[PDB]
Amino acid sequence: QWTLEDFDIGRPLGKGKFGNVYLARERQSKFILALKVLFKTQLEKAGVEHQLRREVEIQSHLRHPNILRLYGYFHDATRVYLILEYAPLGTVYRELQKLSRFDEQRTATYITELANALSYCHSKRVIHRDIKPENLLLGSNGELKIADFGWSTLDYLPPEMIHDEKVDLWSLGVLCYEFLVGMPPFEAHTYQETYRRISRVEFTFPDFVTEGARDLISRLLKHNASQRLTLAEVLEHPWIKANSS
Ligand SMILES: CCCCNC(=O)c1cccc(NC(=O)CCCCCNc2ncnc3[nH]cnc23)c1
Repeated sequence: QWTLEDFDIGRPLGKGKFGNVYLARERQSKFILALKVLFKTQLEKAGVEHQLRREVEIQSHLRHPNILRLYGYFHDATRVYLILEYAPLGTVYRELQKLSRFDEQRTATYITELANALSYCHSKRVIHRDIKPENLLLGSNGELKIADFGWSTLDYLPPEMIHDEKVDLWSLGVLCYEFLVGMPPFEAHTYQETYRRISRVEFTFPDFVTEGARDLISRLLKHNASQRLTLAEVLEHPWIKANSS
């Protein structure tokens, strides 16, 4: 039975779609966490109030080092509060912008962590949609954490979304490419060109992308969703094996 006065509120972490997220301390435990505040009126205007309840119910049963932990949740009358794990090292997107690109070791390790988290949920009959780098947070140990509401931008959508269990495989291909190159593979100057690139699966590798990486990405980025390299096969990939930590 959590209440708002059980928490001391610190700095805002960022503005979002339905509200704000803050650094916070639970008063009894002195534990550092993130409190996500979502306004009910905005959820009602979008018509996602029931969707959020079902989402939060799923996440409350998910316990994996590479999925952001939901410790609990509560409401008052106008706001919905989510008690979330705090990630001290920020987003993977920000890390990518700072370095411009990741090396093979970091890329393979992130993909392994993603595949592990998605495989864990698969055994619990839980599926994920598209994955964005801004929704991947980094813990103190340098481990990636999936932090979104996709448990059940055009640049990250598969051809079928422009769909069921195989969306996340396309996402892994896009992310692996972006981690190594610094930009998503279907990046274009217009919406129409970006749409065409995705639908026709038209992407190219710069010269610095190694053959092992190219093989992994090409097996992932297929129009035929059922023929995409699966989570088990990704973890078993020669390039992943050789480069993951
Ligand atoms: C899909 C729609 C629902 C909602 N999400 C939101 O409305 C929403 C509300 C507030 C913020 C955001 N996201 C953002 O503003 C993304 C920017 C990143 C902020 C840093 N966030 C965190 N840094 C470290 N540890 C954490 N644990 C949980 N979050 C964090 C999103």
